[PDB]
Amino acid sequence: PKIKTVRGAAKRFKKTGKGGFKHKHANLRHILTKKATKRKRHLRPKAMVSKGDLGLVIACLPYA
Amino acid sequence: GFEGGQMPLYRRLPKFGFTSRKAAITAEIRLSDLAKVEGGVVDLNTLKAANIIGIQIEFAKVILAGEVTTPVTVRGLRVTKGARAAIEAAGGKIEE
Amino acid sequence: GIREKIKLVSSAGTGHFYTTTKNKRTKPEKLELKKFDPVVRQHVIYKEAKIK
Amino acid sequence: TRNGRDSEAKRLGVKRFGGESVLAGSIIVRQRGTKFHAGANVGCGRDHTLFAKADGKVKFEVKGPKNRKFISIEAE
RNA sequence: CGCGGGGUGGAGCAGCCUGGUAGCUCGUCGGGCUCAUAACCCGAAGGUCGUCGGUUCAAAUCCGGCCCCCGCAACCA
RNA sequence: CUUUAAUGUUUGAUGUUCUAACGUUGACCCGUAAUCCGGGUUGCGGACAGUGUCUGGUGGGUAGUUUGACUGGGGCGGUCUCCUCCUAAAGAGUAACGGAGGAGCACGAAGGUUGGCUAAUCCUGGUCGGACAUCAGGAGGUUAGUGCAAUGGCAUAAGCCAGCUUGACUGCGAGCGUGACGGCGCGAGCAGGUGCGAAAGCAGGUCAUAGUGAUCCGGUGGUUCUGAAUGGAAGGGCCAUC
RNA sequence: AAUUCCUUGUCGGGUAAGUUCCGACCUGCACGAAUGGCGUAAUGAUGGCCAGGCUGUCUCCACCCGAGACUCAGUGAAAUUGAACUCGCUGUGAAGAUGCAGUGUACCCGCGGCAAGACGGAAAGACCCCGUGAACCUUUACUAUAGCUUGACACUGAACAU
RNA sequence: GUUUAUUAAAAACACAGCACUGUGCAAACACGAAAGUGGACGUAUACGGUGUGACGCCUGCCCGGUGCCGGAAGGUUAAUU
RNA sequence: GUAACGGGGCUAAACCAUGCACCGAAGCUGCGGCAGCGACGCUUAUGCGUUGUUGGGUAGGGGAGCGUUCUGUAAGCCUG
RNA sequence: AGGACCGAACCGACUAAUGUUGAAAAAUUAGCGGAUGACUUGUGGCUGGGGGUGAAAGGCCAAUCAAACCGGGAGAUAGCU
RNA sequence: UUUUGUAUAAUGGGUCAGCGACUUAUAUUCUGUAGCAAGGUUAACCGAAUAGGGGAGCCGAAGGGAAACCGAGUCUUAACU
RNA sequence: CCAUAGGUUAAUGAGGCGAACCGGGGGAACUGAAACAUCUAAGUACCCCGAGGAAAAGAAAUCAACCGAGAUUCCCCCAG
Ligand SMILES: [Mg+2]
Ligand SMILES: [Mg+2]
Ligand SMILES: [Mg+2]
Ligand SMILES: [Mg+2]
Ligand SMILES: [Mg+2]
Ligand SMILES: [Mg+2]
Ligand SMILES: [Mg+2]
Ligand SMILES: [Mg+2]
Ligand SMILES: [Mg+2]
Ligand SMILES: [Mg+2]
Ligand SMILES: [Mg+2]
Ligand SMILES: [Mg+2]
Ligand SMILES: [Mg+2]
Ligand SMILES: [Mg+2]
Ligand SMILES: [Mg+2]
Ligand SMILES: [Mg+2]
Ligand SMILES: [Mg+2]
Ligand SMILES: [Mg+2]
Ligand SMILES: [Mg+2]
Ligand SMILES: [Mg+2]
Ligand SMILES: [Mg+2]
Ligand SMILES: [Mg+2]
Ligand SMILES: [Mg+2]
Ligand SMILES: [Mg+2]
Ligand SMILES: [Mg+2]
Ligand SMILES: [Mg+2]
Ligand SMILES: [Mg+2]
Ligand SMILES: [Mg+2]
Ligand SMILES: [Mg+2]
Ligand SMILES: [Mg+2]
Ligand SMILES: [Mg+2]
Ligand SMILES: [Mg+2]
Ligand SMILES: [Mg+2]
Ligand SMILES: [Mg+2]
Ligand SMILES: [Mg+2]
Ligand SMILES: [Mg+2]
Ligand SMILES: [Mg+2]
Ligand SMILES: [Mg+2]
Ligand SMILES: [Mg+2]
Ligand SMILES: [Mg+2]
Ligand SMILES: [Mg+2]
Ligand SMILES: [Mg+2]
Ligand SMILES: [Mg+2]
Ligand SMILES: [Mg+2]
Ligand SMILES: [Mg+2]
Ligand SMILES: [Mg+2]
Ligand SMILES: [Mg+2]
Ligand SMILES: [Mg+2]
Ligand SMILES: [Mg+2]
Ligand SMILES: [Mg+2]
Ligand SMILES: [Mg+2]
Ligand SMILES: [Mg+2]
Ligand SMILES: [Mg+2]
Ligand SMILES: [Mg+2]
Ligand SMILES: [Mg+2]
Ligand SMILES: [Mg+2]
Ligand SMILES: [Mg+2]
Ligand SMILES: [Mg+2]
Ligand SMILES: [Mg+2]
Ligand SMILES: [Mg+2]
Ligand SMILES: [Mg+2]
Ligand SMILES: [Mg+2]
Ligand SMILES: [Mg+2]
Ligand SMILES: [Mg+2]
Ligand SMILES: [Mg+2]
Ligand SMILES: [Mg+2]
Ligand SMILES: [Mg+2]
Ligand SMILES: [Mg+2]
Ligand SMILES: [Mg+2]
Repeated sequence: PKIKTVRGAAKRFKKTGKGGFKHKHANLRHILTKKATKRKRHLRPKAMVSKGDLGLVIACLPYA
Repeated sequence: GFEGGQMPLYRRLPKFGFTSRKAAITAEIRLSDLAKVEGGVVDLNTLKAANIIGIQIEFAKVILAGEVTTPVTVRGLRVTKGARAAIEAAGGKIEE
Repeated sequence: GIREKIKLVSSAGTGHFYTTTKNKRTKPEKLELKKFDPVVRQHVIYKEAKIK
Repeated sequence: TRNGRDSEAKRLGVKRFGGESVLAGSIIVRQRGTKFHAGANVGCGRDHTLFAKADGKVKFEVKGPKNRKFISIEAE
């Protein structure tokens, strides 16, 4: 039968133009007042998945 | 996505966004595809007939990709600026 | 962690607020600071309010 | 025992050495105090991290009455 | 966080209970009295009546924010 | 409005009484050859009891589980995250139940800037006043200070005063450093808008390095982004935040 | 002391000599009054101790009688087994050697015996640890839950009061 | 007397006796989704449970804790409304 | 059980100093053979006159093969 | 008269040696306890698996018991060999 | 075989013969190879029919953004050197 | 009292067995989640009742989206 997508993974990752994956950064959820503005700002934009854990992501999302 | 007992990359990261239902019923049309239709007139229905867009498509966009040679009359469809220009050059017409 | 967190709200009328910490035992009086409201794009007065 | 603890290593020290051509913004030294002082075309960070403010070559030198190590950047 | 109830001489409790109003149990001192500690009386020191503002002639008594103590159920990643 | 009385009648509770549901493991009759069961007559009880649904309590009676790791075997004890030093072999890193110490904050000024200033300790003299307050002067030269551990810094002071203030700004960010990654860190400059200064300038928290917690699930505020026929809305998203 | 760790407590009795036993003392680590206290005749394949009788239990074994063992005839297993042309010693060695090194000794093959070694055979150690095993048991572990119990509504009605 | 059939026969269990406690009979309690059955064709001098364990002398103080029994003035408290 | 040179034995066959010999390995060389990997140049049957070098190997990765039963090729071919 | 005594059958099973690939998957010989009782035994019947039964040892429930046996879920799962 | 390491006195095998362990299905990804190529390919099904039809679909030729939306750009921001 | 319950006849039908498939009533656990309780396994195994050659379902108080489609079942898509 068809491979099932890891649905959590689907929620967290979007495949990009060159076949990478963007994700929202961790740590910008709560406990914010203590985090510096700068840090928060840096966390805001979506970022590419690293070369190391790309494989895992791919495994999770076969249909991507 | 099992990294030993460590919280795996997807569980580590926040979920984001939502899936739009309006996005599933939108379509993207290359200029190269305007030749494949018949009569030189481009409606949604005509596109469907041609088998370019798909049946469950309410909204369609014409994009500057490929090129159009024949004069073409685009009817009730969104056209990007470059694509519009290309159509004009070809000798076409765009009406809403 | 006796220092409670508070929310400085703009007098400009915008929903914008800064957040910060305040020791309420030593400083009972309300905190007023002229801070930059990014929505109005002006330096407006930000009075203290509860984090809620 | 009351002794098993020690903090994670901070990977300090000179990152770019004498004569080494760097891009502007490149960190030259991570340090605790001003063990090295910022000379010409080198900026000092908030944690006393020395970084290039211009592209060029790192130049360590001893300068001043207190005989302090100054890092300057010379343009190529 | 939501709701309810309280902060009253040194302590707890009445006076709030729809303003015109500091009493109760002790505690302390002094006097009388006893062999007397006591029992008992007389006399007195001791209260922004949680805090502040408002309605009003008049509030601890009505209300608003704020602070603290307690109770309440509630989920709590 | 505070406070009750009068005349007229709609849910509470608390009894009294009754009978017609219901109960009867009371008596007699019948099906019937029958201590079952049913029907009848009758007495007692009686809207209670008892059952169903919902509900609070109790509930090892029963069940499913659970009950960490490191560890010079295991248990017991200790430890688990973060910072400083040493171990660490002059780049970085580097282990042990190796040797020593700290943190789970604080501060609307202890932040920003402009202007000014320079410490410990000792000796001598000096009312109360003494080893030790406060005042002089000399020696002294940072042996002091750093809001707190340790290390590295610090007179251009990062140490100590005073004036005026919110840059403890919003959007960004070349380029680096450090991590397996999640991440964490440094950052000139650009746009907007601000403060201090005559001006050059400096200011995106604090001398630096601890002071912290991913995701999910929720809470509050903003935002026409979305809105299951359409208009709305709910819910969701995005930004802020708990 | 079925309880006393220290402890073979101390004193006495018993014995030539008594960590046991009996009697006391009390200094009860840590008895104690129906998870009974203290007595107690009788009973006990009950625990401990002492004495008489008796004895091969022993000093210290001897002989004899039978059943095996031994030889012949007939039948005829088993555990075990990588292969073996299967010595000693000293050393070495995955750290205890028939097998390696050095060395010594040893003609080939039975039978009766013995059991020191073959880390001999018999059971994938029962001890110990480990496994995000198992099971049962436990409780004021968590979550449930049968049962017991509370109320509301239902089956369930009528008057009359307070 | 009984017991670990097959390593434990005992000081273990049982025992008559004692005590507490529940139980008023459609009994308590038990087996039963229930009907019903046991208790018992018994009825408090009876039955169940618990402990103790012939007999003799006896059985002391503590109700703070955990249970259990009684109490309901207040506080708190579900479904319901 | 000698048992603390491996043994015999040794006054050197021990030790120190200098030298020249020789033995000594699957090291290096010699001759023959196979294979991989690169060059350069042929003029090809996509490999060849040649020329360097490499070829211990567990986990493991890559490449090329043998053989077995069965299907086609096969009512073919071998086989009393 | 007697859960009286001694002692055969009968019921047991304390010691012992033997046996331990046994004559026997618990026996033997020598001794041993009860032996009119809470005895023993035959035949038949009832109690069923989180269930029975248990003078209680977690005993026993067909040489199996801290949850029988047989089939099924089932090729459970096994970071282990 | 397992091991840092086994002649090991660590595991396993008395011997022989036969059997005895990386499979299959469906998805997905990369490599080779063949087809066609800005196109490629059909599925069920029709069709006695491995033909041919069938292009429903799928994948590809455009991305950016949470999304509306825009589009060789786009998101970010009031705006980007 | 009538009646009713009951009773005696008479007729017709039923009973049980049977592989799988089907509808309904009940309904696990191991297992996966690298523990485990929500969840998973799975409405699976199993138990029970009823039927037929098939069963079940079925002629919109159905979808859809302002255009329209036109009962059920079954297959491929939609789509992991
Ligand atoms: Mg958020
Ligand atoms: Mg963890
Ligand atoms: Mg189509
Ligand atoms: Mg009865
Ligand atoms: Mg349990
Ligand atoms: Mg452990
Ligand atoms: Mg240990
Ligand atoms: Mg170093
Ligand atoms: Mg070094
Ligand atoms: Mg200054
Ligand atoms: Mg300062
Ligand atoms: Mg400071
Ligand atoms: Mg500091
Ligand atoms: Mg979670
Ligand atoms: Mg709508
Ligand atoms: Mg004792
Ligand atoms: Mg003695
Ligand atoms: Mg004695
Ligand atoms: Mg006792
Ligand atoms: Mg007692
Ligand atoms: Mg006793
Ligand atoms: Mg007896
Ligand atoms: Mg044999
Ligand atoms: Mg040896
Ligand atoms: Mg022999
Ligand atoms: Mg032997
Ligand atoms: Mg022998
Ligand atoms: Mg052995
Ligand atoms: Mg084992
Ligand atoms: Mg018996
Ligand atoms: Mg017996
Ligand atoms: Mg036995
Ligand atoms: Mg015995
Ligand atoms: Mg007893
Ligand atoms: Mg008593
Ligand atoms: Mg009590
Ligand atoms: Mg009491
Ligand atoms: Mg009570
Ligand atoms: Mg000797
Ligand atoms: Mg050679
Ligand atoms: Mg060679
Ligand atoms: Mg050679
Ligand atoms: Mg090789
Ligand atoms: Mg070689
Ligand atoms: Mg007798
Ligand atoms: Mg007898
Ligand atoms: Mg006998
Ligand atoms: Mg069972
Ligand atoms: Mg036991
Ligand atoms: Mg048995
Ligand atoms: Mg079980
Ligand atoms: Mg299964
Ligand atoms: Mg198996
Ligand atoms: Mg093996
Ligand atoms: Mg080992
Ligand atoms: Mg070897
Ligand atoms: Mg071996
Ligand atoms: Mg051997
Ligand atoms: Mg082993
Ligand atoms: Mg074999
Ligand atoms: Mg073997
Ligand atoms: Mg594949
Ligand atoms: Mg391919
Ligand atoms: Mg039938
Ligand atoms: Mg489960
Ligand atoms: Mg389970
Ligand atoms: Mg599991
Ligand atoms: Mg039908
Ligand atoms: Mg219509």
